[PDB]
Amino acid sequence: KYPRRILDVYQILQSPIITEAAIKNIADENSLLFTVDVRADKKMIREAISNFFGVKVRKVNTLIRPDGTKKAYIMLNKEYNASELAKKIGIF
Amino acid sequence: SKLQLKLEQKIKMKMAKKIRLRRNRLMRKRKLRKRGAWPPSKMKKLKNV
Amino acid sequence: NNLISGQRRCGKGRNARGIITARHRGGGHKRLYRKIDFRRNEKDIYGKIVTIEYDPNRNAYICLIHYGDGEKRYILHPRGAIIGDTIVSGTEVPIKMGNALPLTDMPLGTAIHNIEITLGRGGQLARAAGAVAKLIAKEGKSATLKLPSGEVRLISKNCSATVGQVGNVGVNQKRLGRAGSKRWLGKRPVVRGVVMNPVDHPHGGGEGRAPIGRKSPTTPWGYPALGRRSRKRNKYSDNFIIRRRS
Amino acid sequence: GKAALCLTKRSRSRKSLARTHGFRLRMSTTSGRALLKRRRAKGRKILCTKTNPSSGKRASP
RNA sequence: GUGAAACUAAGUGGAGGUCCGAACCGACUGAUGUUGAAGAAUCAGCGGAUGAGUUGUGGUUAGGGGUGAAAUGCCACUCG
RNA sequence: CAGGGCCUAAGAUCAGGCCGAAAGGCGUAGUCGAUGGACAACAGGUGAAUAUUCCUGUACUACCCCUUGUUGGUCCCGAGGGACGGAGGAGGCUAGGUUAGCCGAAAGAUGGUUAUCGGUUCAAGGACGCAAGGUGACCCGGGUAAGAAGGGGUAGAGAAAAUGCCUCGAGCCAAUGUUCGAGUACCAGGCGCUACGGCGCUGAAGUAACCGAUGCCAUACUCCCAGGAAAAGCUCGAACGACCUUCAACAAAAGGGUACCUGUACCCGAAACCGACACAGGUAGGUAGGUAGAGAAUACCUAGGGGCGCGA
RNA sequence: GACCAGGCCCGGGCGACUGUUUACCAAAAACACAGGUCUCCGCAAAGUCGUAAGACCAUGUAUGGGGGCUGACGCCUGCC
RNA sequence: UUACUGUUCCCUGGGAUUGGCUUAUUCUAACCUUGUGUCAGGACCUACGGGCCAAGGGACAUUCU
Ligand SMILES: [Mg+2]
Ligand SMILES: [Mg+2]
Ligand SMILES: [Mg+2]
Ligand SMILES: [Mg+2]
Ligand SMILES: [Mg+2]
Ligand SMILES: [Mg+2]
Ligand SMILES: [Mg+2]
Ligand SMILES: [Mg+2]
Ligand SMILES: [Mg+2]
Ligand SMILES: [Mg+2]
Ligand SMILES: [Mg+2]
Ligand SMILES: [Mg+2]
Ligand SMILES: [Mg+2]
Ligand SMILES: [Mg+2]
Ligand SMILES: [Mg+2]
Ligand SMILES: [Mg+2]
Ligand SMILES: [Mg+2]
Ligand SMILES: [Mg+2]
Ligand SMILES: [Mg+2]
Ligand SMILES: [Mg+2]
Ligand SMILES: [Mg+2]
Ligand SMILES: [Mg+2]
Ligand SMILES: [Mg+2]
Ligand SMILES: [Mg+2]
Ligand SMILES: [Mg+2]
Ligand SMILES: [Mg+2]
Ligand SMILES: [Mg+2]
Ligand SMILES: [Mg+2]
Ligand SMILES: [Mg+2]
Ligand SMILES: [Mg+2]
Ligand SMILES: [Mg+2]
Ligand SMILES: [Mg+2]
Ligand SMILES: [Mg+2]
Ligand SMILES: [Mg+2]
Ligand SMILES: [Mg+2]
Ligand SMILES: [Mg+2]
Ligand SMILES: [Mg+2]
Ligand SMILES: [Mg+2]
Ligand SMILES: [Mg+2]
Ligand SMILES: [Mg+2]
Ligand SMILES: [Mg+2]
Ligand SMILES: [Mg+2]
Ligand SMILES: [Mg+2]
Ligand SMILES: [Mg+2]
Ligand SMILES: [Mg+2]
Ligand SMILES: [Mg+2]
Ligand SMILES: [Mg+2]
Ligand SMILES: [Mg+2]
Ligand SMILES: [Mg+2]
Ligand SMILES: [Mg+2]
Repeated sequence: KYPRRILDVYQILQSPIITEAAIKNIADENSLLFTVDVRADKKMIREAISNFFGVKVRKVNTLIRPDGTKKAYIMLNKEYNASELAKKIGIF
Repeated sequence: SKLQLKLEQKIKMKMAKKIRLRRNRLMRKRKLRKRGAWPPSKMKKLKNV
Repeated sequence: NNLISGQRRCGKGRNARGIITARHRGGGHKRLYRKIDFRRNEKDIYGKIVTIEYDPNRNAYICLIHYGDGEKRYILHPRGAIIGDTIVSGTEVPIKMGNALPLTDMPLGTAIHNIEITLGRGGQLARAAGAVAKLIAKEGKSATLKLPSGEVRLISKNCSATVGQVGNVGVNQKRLGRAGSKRWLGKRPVVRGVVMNPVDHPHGGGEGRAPIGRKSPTTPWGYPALGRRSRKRNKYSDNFIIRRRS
Repeated sequence: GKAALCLTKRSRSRKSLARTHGFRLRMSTTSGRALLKRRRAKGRKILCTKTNPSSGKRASP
C-alpha cells in the first residue's frame, strides 16, 4: 500500500522537452518526453499520466543525466495518440 | 499391474531429464556470459580475428 | 560425510591482534576439518568399521563407524585393525583393541591410547601415530601409567581410554625428498639467528661465519636455549608426577 | 614488464578507499572525530577527499 | 625362473621442485642514454617457465613497531 | 545485461558479557561484507551522438485474475541436496577453416588464357530422440540368478533421513543432431534517380566432402599425495512451540493481464587511467583468420586500424 | 639456401642440487633446502603477544610442538 | 659487554585473601579448574555465558603488598 518515497505528486512532472529529436519521436513511437524529479519512479509517473490526461501508459523508461536531472520516456498505448495530446498542450 | 510402474517411471524420468538439461543449458549461458563471449551477434563479427 | 566441514581458524600463526606468535606457519594446501569423537559416549552399542580415511589434521588415520541407530562417528585408527571389526565403549566391555572403558576395569600391562585427564573433556593424551601408554599399576584413588615420552604420570581411575596402539607406525621411515614437500604442509623456511643482525637476534653480528660469542646460546628473546627447564614451579599437577621423562 | 618505482597510485577502486579513508571510517574512532574537528576549524570545503556514495554516477560498481 | 620367492625380458602407463622453448614472471653481460624519450629505461643476447609458480579482486599485521628462504633489506620515489 | 531488493567466506563490527586511568580492548549469537553461490532473451532492423535497453518477430521468469479440486495452512524445527583438488591422455561432437559443386558477373589494351572475381548466410527457445561414443552383473557367440540408472516396502529411540533387511527394474548418461523458429527475411548482381547521399524496384543459388580445436559432453575416466570453502535458494517430512484461517489458505493445466532502484555516453595493449608532459614506460580479463610452420614463435597478408604533431 | 634456430672439449676451487636476496652500482662461495644432532614441553603444556581479561600454538597431544647449531649423499666426527 | 646506575620477565620469604581436627600429614567450607550434565523466558544458548547439581584439586596456588 505504501509508495517507495513520499513527496509532492504534482512535482513529479516539471515540464516537457522541446527538441527536433523529441518531436520526431512522437510520430514514430507514440511517445512523450518529460523531465522528472530525481526521487521519482516509473510507478508514480505511470499513475500520474493516468490522472492528468486520462490516458493509458504502455511503458515508461527513465535515465539520470550527468547534471543530476532525471528524464522520462513515456510510451502511450496505440489506442491513444501522443500527437493529439501534444496539440492539447500547445507543443507540436 | 507392472505396466503402471514402468509407464509412470519413464514419465518421471522424462520430466527430470527435461528440467535437468534445461538447467545445464542456462548455466552454460551464465558461464560464458561472465566470460564475456556469449552473444553470437558479437562472436560472428569476431570469428576471424 | 556430514562430519567434515570447512569452518576452521584461518590465518594460522596470527592472533587476534594479527601479529605472528607461532612463527613459520603459512602457505600449505587447504584442508577440511574432521569431527573425531574422543569422549566415546553413546555406550553399550556395537559399531563396525567400513573405511580407513586420511586425516590431514594429524599424523594418524581415522576409521568411520556405523551404529545400529544410524549414527556415524570418526575415531582414530588402531594398529592391527581391519574392515569389519567391532568396537564398544562401556564398563564390562571385553579387553581387546578398539574398545573404550575406564581404567578401573583394565588389567595391568595394557596397551592404551586416547587417554583423558578429566571426565567430560575427552581423550587428550596418546593421539599421535604409533602412540601407546602402558598401565603400570593402580592404587586406590588414582592409577599410574607410562606415556610415550617415558614419563610416569598419575591419572585418576575413572578416566576413559582406548585399547591398542595407533595406526600407521611406519611414517617416520619416509624422508621428505625435497623442500617443496615441506611447504605443502605449511611450514616456512627456518632462518638461523647467527646469520641475522644484532638487532634481530643475539647471535647476529660478526664478519664471516660468526661463532656464538656468548656465555650460552640464547633464544631470540634473550633466554637460554639449552638446559633451562621451562616447567612452572609449584604447578597444580606437581603431585601427580612420579618421575621425569628420559 | 616491471612498473617503475614511483607508481604508488595504481588506480584502486573507490569502494575500497572509502572503506579506508571514508566519512564512516572517521566517525568510528575518536581520532577521526577529532580529525574532522581540525578540518572544520580550518574551513576546508571537502572534509574527506576519499569518499563516494553507494549509488549514482560515482558508484564504483 | 623357483618348491614358493628373490631375480629377470617385453608391452602398457605418463611420473618429475625433469629437458628445449613463447606468453607471463625475472634482470646475468655489453652497448646506448647519463641538463636522457624514461628520476633505472631502450636495443641485442640471457635465467625460470606444472611450480617453493605467476596474477587479479577484496582484506590483515603500524614505528621502544611490523615484516623479512635475513640484505639492516622493505614498510606510498623517504628507513641503523 | 551488471549490482542492490537473496546467501555467505576472508575480514571488519557486536546486543548482552569479561577486562581496563581515560579513549578503549577481548568476545557470543546476530548483522554487514564479491573477487564466489543463487536467479528469467535472442536474431534482425532503425541511426548526427544510445540500444540484448527503442521498433519488428519469436521466447523466458515472477506475481495476480479466472476455472475445478483439496480442504488446514504459514514460520520455527529435523534431514537430504547444494558441495567443489591437481596431473594426464584417449574418445565422441561442434565452432572455425580449406576445397569441390551450384549461381551470377567478368576481357582487367601484352605471348597465351577464364585456369579469373563474388555469393553460397541465419540465433535464443520450443518439441522429439540418440551410437558404431561412455557406463551397466553374468563366457569364449549364446545361455543365466542375483545385479546399474532410477523406484518401492519394512524393523528398531524411529515422519523424512540414516543404518540393517527384503523387493521391482536392461537399460541409463549428454555435447551434438532432427524438426519448427525461418521469411523469396538476409544476399551477390541487375534495372532507374539524383543534391551522389543513398533511395526505389528486382534479387538467382543458399549443397557436399576433407582437416579440426587450447572450446562442449566433463567435478567422464585413470593415477597420485599435499587430500582438495561456507550459507541460502531448491526438495522431503513428524512431534513440541508460535501466527492465521472455509478460503480469506495450499496445490495442478490452459488462457489472459501486469512488470521496482542504480549503472548504460566516450577513451581503455591509451594523447582521456597510472607515470608532474599529447612521456619510446606500466595496466586484470575476453574474442583468436589465411600461406609456410610442431606452434598463440617467426616472415608476408585478410578483416579492421594506422603512416608515429616540425620540415626541406 | 630467407626470418626463426645449441658452440664444444679437458682440468681444478666453493656450494650438494630446483629455488631466495641488498626495488635504484653487489644474484655470489651469502641465504634457504631435504636430512642430522642437542635441549625444552604431559596439555590449564612449553614458547610468543598483551596493563589485564584472553589470543595464537591447537579445535593439535611427545612418530607432536617450540628453540639453538650443522646443512644432500658417502667415510668419520678425536683429547681437556 | 664481566662499563656505571636502573627497569622488566622469573625464583624465594613475611603479611592479606585464609579455615577445621590430629602428630608435618589429613579434612572441606573460601578459592582454582571442568562438564556434549541439567533447568531457564516468545524462542535458542551442542553459541560464549547465567542458575542448579556433580567431578578433580585445595587452604597450596593464582592475585595484591
Ligand atoms: Mg535504467
Ligand atoms: Mg588472428
Ligand atoms: Mg648478513
Ligand atoms: Mg642484542
Ligand atoms: Mg655474535
Ligand atoms: Mg672469522
Ligand atoms: Mg603484467
Ligand atoms: Mg622444469
Ligand atoms: Mg626453459
Ligand atoms: Mg627481485
Ligand atoms: Mg631484453
Ligand atoms: Mg627467454
Ligand atoms: Mg639455457
Ligand atoms: Mg635449468
Ligand atoms: Mg595506524
Ligand atoms: Mg613516535
Ligand atoms: Mg622506499
Ligand atoms: Mg542477471
Ligand atoms: Mg556492550
Ligand atoms: Mg561473532
Ligand atoms: Mg547476511
Ligand atoms: Mg561477483
Ligand atoms: Mg538480481
Ligand atoms: Mg558509440
Ligand atoms: Mg553434502
Ligand atoms: Mg592478358
Ligand atoms: Mg522411518
Ligand atoms: Mg549503451
Ligand atoms: Mg558503449
Ligand atoms: Mg590489457
Ligand atoms: Mg603504452
Ligand atoms: Mg617522470
Ligand atoms: Mg595464424
Ligand atoms: Mg609475432
Ligand atoms: Mg607486413
Ligand atoms: Mg606526418
Ligand atoms: Mg605526438
Ligand atoms: Mg614526433
Ligand atoms: Mg638463441
Ligand atoms: Mg688458487
Ligand atoms: Mg647453490
Ligand atoms: Mg639457480
Ligand atoms: Mg641492486
Ligand atoms: Mg643467478
Ligand atoms: Mg646485478
Ligand atoms: Mg642472502
Ligand atoms: Mg600456555
Ligand atoms: Mg652454513
Ligand atoms: Mg550449565
Ligand atoms: Mg552451555
